[PDB]
Amino acid sequence: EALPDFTSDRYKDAYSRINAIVIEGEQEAHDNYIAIGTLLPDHVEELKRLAKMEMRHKKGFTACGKNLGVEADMDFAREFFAPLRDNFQTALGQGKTPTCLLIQALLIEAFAISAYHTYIPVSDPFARKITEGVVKDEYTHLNYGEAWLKANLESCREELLEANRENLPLIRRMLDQVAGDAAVLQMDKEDLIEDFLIAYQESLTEIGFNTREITRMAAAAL
Ligand SMILES: [Fe+3]
Ligand SMILES: [Fe+3]
Repeated sequence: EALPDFTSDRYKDAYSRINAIVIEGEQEAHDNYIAIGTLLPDHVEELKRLAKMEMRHKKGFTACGKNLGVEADMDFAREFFAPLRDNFQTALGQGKTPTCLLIQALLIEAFAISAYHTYIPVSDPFARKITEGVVKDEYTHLNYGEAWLKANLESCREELLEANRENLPLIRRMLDQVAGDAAVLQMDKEDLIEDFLIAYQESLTEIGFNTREITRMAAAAL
């Protein structure tokens, strides 16, 4: 729990990768909400609003890197998201709204929430304020996904179980891949996992899944 030395070569190196992941994630989130507008034309003005929030998030996190004198490793970041991005693209192409929403509005928003929650107490004063701004918006995004999936659950149960089976392991893999750099940032991987699972389980509960269903799903991470 002691704060890192934000000025060290060790810290900056780790930050170059973690910062890039966040910046790429925010851009992809923008792109994803806009793409979901093609599937839900009647939601376009709300999705545009969510997409605009993501660009604000991206600008803020970009400024966090600049503030520490770090250059973001964007190639690393693009590779990091590729497996999940490919799955989102595949679902979009097939018109699989429930899967697109599970990927972006549940899994990724829960991952971000957990990351940002865990980062705040060990963040530098500039980044801390930016990150504290963003976490409220994550709940808005989660709530948007939750509401649509809740309203449509009975037509998409099976697809959501499939989407979870395929994509939850990818979040696990991402956590495994980021954990070393996150530890340099004084973030405990066990905190990241706990917060992610709590957020995701709470979203599934809101949508209408029962305890047994959620347990069977969280297990897919296997
Ligand atoms: Fe965001
Ligand atoms: Fe978001």
